Amino acid sequence: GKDFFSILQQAEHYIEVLSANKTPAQETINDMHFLMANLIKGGMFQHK
Amino acid sequence: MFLQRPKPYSDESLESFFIRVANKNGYGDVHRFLEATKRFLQDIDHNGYQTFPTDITRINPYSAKNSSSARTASFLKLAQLTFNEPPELLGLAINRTNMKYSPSTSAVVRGAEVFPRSLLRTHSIPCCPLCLRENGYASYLWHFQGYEYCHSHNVPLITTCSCGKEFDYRVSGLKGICCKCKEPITLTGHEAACTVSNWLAGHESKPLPNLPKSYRWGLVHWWMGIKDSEFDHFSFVQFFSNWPRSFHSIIEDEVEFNLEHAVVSTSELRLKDLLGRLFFGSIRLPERNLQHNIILGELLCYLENRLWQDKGLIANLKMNALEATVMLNCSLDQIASMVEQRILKPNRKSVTDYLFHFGDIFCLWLAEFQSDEFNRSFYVSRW
Amino acid sequence: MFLQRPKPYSDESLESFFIRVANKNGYGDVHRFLEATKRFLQDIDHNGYQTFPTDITRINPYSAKNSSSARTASFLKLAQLTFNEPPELLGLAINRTNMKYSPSTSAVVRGAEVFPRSLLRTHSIPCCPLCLRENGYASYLWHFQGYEYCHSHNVPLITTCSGKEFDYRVSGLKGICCKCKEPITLTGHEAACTVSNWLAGHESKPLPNLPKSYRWGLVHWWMGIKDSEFDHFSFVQFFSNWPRSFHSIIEDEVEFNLEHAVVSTSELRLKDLLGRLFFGSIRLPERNLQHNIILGELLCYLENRLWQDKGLIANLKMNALEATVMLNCSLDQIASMVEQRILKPNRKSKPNSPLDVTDYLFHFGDIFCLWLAEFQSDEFNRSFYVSRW
Amino acid sequence: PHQVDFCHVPYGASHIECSFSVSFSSELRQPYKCNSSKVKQTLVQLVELYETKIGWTELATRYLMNICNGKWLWKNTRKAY
Ligand SMILES: [Zn+2]
Ligand SMILES: [Zn+2]
Repeated sequence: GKDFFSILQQAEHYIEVLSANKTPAQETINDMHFLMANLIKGGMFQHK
Repeated sequence: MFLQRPKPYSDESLESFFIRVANKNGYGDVHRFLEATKRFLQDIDHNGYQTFPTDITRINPYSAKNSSSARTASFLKLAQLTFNEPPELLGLAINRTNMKYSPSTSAVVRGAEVFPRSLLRTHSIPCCPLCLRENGYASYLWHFQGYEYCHSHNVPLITTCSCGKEFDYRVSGLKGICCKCKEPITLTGHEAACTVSNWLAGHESKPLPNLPKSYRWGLVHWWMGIKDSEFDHFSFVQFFSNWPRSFHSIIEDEVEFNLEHAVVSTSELRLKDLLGRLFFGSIRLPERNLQHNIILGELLCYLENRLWQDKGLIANLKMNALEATVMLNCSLDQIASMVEQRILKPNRKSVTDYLFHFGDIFCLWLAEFQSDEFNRSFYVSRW
Repeated sequence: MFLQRPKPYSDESLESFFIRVANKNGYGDVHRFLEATKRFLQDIDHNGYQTFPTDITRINPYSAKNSSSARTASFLKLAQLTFNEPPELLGLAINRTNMKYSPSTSAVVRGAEVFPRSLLRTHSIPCCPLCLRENGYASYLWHFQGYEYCHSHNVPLITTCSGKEFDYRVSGLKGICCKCKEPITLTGHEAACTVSNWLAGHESKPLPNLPKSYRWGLVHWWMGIKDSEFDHFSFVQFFSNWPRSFHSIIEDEVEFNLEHAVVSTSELRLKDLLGRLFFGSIRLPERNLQHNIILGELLCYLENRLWQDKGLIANLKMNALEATVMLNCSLDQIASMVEQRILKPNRKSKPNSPLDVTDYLFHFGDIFCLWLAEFQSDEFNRSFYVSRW
Repeated sequence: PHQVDFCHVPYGASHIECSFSVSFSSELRQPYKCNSSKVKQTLVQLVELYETKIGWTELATRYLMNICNGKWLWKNTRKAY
């Protein structure tokens, strides 16, 4: 469950995990780091 | 580069070795030394180029997945290319192994001694702060969930100090200073566990047997196999206090309860039902070396003597072919070749169906599969 | 019926035990004795009811083909249903073993010690008539082609007397001849005495103190080097300077197969260069590197020279069916190791991984290292050889 | 006609310069396309909340490190003084 489009399927979860006043786990910020870097690389996240 | 090694110990964790070779030659912190060796493996072309670890927590090859080969290559090169005299750097490395422990659990070997993976302290590894201060190195045994007292100081291992609410030498530096407050870390059924921990190191203890230090952890993992969790040292030492008596009582008590509480009658009773957990939970520890695997030895001895006691109730226990391939190391292919050659007796004519008894398979193992160490003569001349 | 055994000797042939228990209780001839026990298992329910042998020579369940299980069952049944004190009967029965020796040769286990079938004396077993008359039992060692001198008497084992073929299973453990009635009184010796003594668990200092099972592995291996004709002086000299002799042998072999290699170096395989030695020492009795001393030294030599000449040894081509024997695993487990990319298949099989188990695809160095982690088993361990001479 | 090429440093060459130009830009703030705005919001807000909670310093550092040590010079530093 550590590809890109899988951790993008959980972006709604990450929104609320960040939105909490408490800091998130180290692994989840690693997941979000990879997600942000994959956005920085840009590309096509489509399913035709 | 060129380094000098310090006073090599036998029982010294690899991370401890890298600490005391970093802080010996030229480096302030061991992390810098890891980057230095990575640059070294850059200079001389290599494959550890990429995957050589720079965090100290993950140096042992069991940490890298699909890169353990490269890390052992790296340690080999380091050992004969970077020191005035070659160190035994690879023998200290905890790496995986192919052999399992009896119920579906993998194992990790260090030096000549293979431990179960079930007890490895994936995190929060303790320390003997005294032994740190005197010897100056971290013994490997601290990594395993049996070694709960220092076999040399009979002190419980300090896992968390007061200054450092959790401590480990892999970040400390083989010295007594906590993470937050710089100060000596040295603080503090005791004997019921001290003997067990001393016996876990290569040593002797009065109630526990003189098995190879690879089979001692096998005993421990088997005990946790009986005691569904919670390895306590007292029940262990008292269980080995009356050794041939306690285990015989155990197999009797487990065997008698199964025979009453069995839901299907005697002739179709199977051996994973009766003697189900003991037999297959002892069959492969470090290995079925009957001289060392004292548990399987005693179990097979007890079964052999009572093979024909009650209508041969033991002997005529149906075990499926796949359980014969475990009882005697073999392939379903090879037992198939044996039964079509008419070596075994598939009681009903005509592959994972229960078609063979225990007795015909036990005598089969006696006849055609008795190995060098998986050998009958090791247990018959016992107590 | 009820039997009793005299002075149970641990180092004794099964046939000899049966002889000295037949003559002890009530039987003048052993044939009647075995016949009587066959009937004793006749009235009893058993499966040896059919295939039980009456010939003394063919009782050891390695002679029993397709029926060793039933005969071992019979042996136990007697060991607990026929004696005052339980006899060590199944302990002396030389029988089949699933394990094998180095090149495709089966093995026979007796007690705790397993021997290569290749040296078994299928026929014409000798005897030590001095030992026979003095002891009254025939040790098992007389069955094996290595034991040709008696470690107890320094006398060569005799096969025939002036009785033109003497055999204990047909004589009766006495000094008497085949076609004449008289005793058997008759008879590089020193290089053979040490070997034949060391072949029983003992110490002959020019020979290693390995478990007595790996000693027969050594002898079968030496038969492997010199294609046949195991003679003891070559053995004792090859082990006189042990950390030097095998080193010279392996050095000369690798140099010879390198010099005359019909292939370049980048494609030089391990099968040709260093082929007979490695794959001929990988399982002498089993690959315990503490005992399997020759695999131990060969692996030490190769490790100490993995990267010597731009990776000569290291870059040696190895096939999957050679990885499966250098480090115990099935080619399906190797498939699982190479889809997990724990292995380095130097050539790309692009579509869907069609596993070719025969094409030279891995490097030896990268398989030696893969043995050093992921496969260093209990005793097949590196730390056994490195801390040696 | 396999045409294998060979680029070696000339004989008297004192050293060798390698020039390039890398541009960081804020093109990750808004998706270049989202045929469904409902997902565009949850990504622009994702980026905003990431930046607020765990600032850009980690990705920025791990990029600028590759820039500032020779890592774009892929293999040309194996044997370099
Ligand atoms: Zn200590
Ligand atoms: Zn003799």
